[PDB]
Amino acid sequence: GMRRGLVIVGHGSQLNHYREVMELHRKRIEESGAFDEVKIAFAARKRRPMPDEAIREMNCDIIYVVPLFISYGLHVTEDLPDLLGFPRGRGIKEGEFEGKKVVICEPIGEDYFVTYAILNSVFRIG
Amino acid sequence: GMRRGLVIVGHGSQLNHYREVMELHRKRIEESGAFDEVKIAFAARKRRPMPDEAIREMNCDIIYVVPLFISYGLHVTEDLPDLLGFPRGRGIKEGEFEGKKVVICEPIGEDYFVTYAILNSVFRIG
Repeated sequence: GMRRGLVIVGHGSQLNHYREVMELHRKRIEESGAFDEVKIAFAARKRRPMPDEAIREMNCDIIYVVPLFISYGLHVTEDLPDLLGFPRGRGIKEGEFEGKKVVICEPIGEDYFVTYAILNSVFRIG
Repeated sequence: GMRRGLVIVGHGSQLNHYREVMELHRKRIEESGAFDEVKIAFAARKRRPMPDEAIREMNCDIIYVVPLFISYGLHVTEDLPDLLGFPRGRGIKEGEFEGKKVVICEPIGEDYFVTYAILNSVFRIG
């Protein structure tokens, strides 16, 4: 019967446009219907919600956690897994949090879609 | 007769995987043939090359400068234009540097391709 959620995870920036860009993706994805619930969270102290707080609040059966990061920085290999009780390091990680299935995905930076975002900053199609 | 170049501009991170991701995009784009010359540069003191140094070295007639940034941080609205002698703030900027036509493009963060990079971290197509 699986309800599927997505948590998009950023860093500690409190620049207003950073928050607005995270929300822009979250809203676009929510509207798409690709998932049952889409939330943003931050892998940083004194920011809210943190990824553990966001997953606790979500009633989905399986939750994918995507690091909105260009590179494998310490937020991705250490902080985000520590906060969720998951193994440190790189790669996809499957596990549980409070009975919920959770899959921590890879950061987005090496995707061909980031290569194409770079080209589209020039081409401006769409 | 225009030779066209691309400079992909990052921040001051010296994490090795950050450098490797910038090179990954640079190489993919070079191989594509989309431009005559593709270089990386960094909008940060004590990093090399800076965007002014990279544009001086390039013999292209027109050079597009793409900020590999999620948001309009100070690197994008202040540092990168200061280094090139261009107006501060947001948006596309057309101008010259040492006789070369230079267009500073918008950061990549709001592109639909970043939305799709986020989905593809889940879907892993390709």
